[PDB]
Amino acid sequence: MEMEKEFEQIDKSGSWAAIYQDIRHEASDFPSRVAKLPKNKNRNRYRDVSPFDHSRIKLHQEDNDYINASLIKMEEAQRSYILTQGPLPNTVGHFWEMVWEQKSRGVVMLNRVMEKGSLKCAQYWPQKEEKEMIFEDTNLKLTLISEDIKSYYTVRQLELENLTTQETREILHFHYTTWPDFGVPESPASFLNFLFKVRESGSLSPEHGPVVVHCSAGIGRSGTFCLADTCLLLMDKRKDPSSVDIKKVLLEMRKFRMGLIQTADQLRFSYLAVIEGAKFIM
Ligand SMILES: COCC(=O)N[C@H](C)c1ccccc1
Repeated sequence: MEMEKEFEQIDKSGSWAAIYQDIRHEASDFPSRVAKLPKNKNRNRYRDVSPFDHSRIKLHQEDNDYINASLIKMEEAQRSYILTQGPLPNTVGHFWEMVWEQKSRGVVMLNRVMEKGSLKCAQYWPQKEEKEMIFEDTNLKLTLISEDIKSYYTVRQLELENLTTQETREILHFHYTTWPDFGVPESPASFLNFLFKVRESGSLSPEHGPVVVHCSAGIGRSGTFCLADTCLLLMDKRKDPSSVDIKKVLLEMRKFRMGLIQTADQLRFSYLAVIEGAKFIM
């Protein structure tokens, strides 16, 4: 079926939970043996969210190459994304090592450091120009260059230096700051505006490594971001845009990382975002 009318048909029939459970039943299951080794327990935020072995990002290190991060490679859309968990106190150095080694231009953050009164990720970037951060375990230095605070999101320019070679790179940090503590946004308008700002920066483009996107577990809000982007890109590429099937795209993405889209409300919100976004494109 088309999307907008399949949408109204699920709303009127109140069957979002049954659609979402079908997706969960049909999703791929692949091994995640490296994630579960005992030496990696303090590298995982949640015991039930792990990268598959076949698609995990490897750190360029001989001691321990593990990070909770996955490469989602979308062949028809010609987009790639790295989805990862919010960094932990003992993985902030690994996070920036990955950014460096994978040649990423942008980092997309979809959570706040504290939500619901609890810490959802580490404070992994500097808050003042004159107070830079040094990650000694991976030999990197990180400096805040500028910061632009808007009503729904903040953009930061950062300098990342590889202290071993003295090479430097400019990283863009795109921080969506207004996702509600419970549920999903009432309108997709600010999320779409945020997506378009990431696109306009060049961070999603083939002349760079894959964008790094994260929330707390790296599967819910993060999944919503890449699912919406990819579906809109396919609607631009194809002769028949109504042939884009959002459930089939989601199941393709779940071949690369488990659990993408965590609730039926997130699924509905993803439909809403693609539907509204397809009107603005034209
Ligand atoms: C006032 O800055 C507007 C603005 O978008 N700033 C952001 C932080 C930016 C983007 C690209 C390069 C440098 C800085």
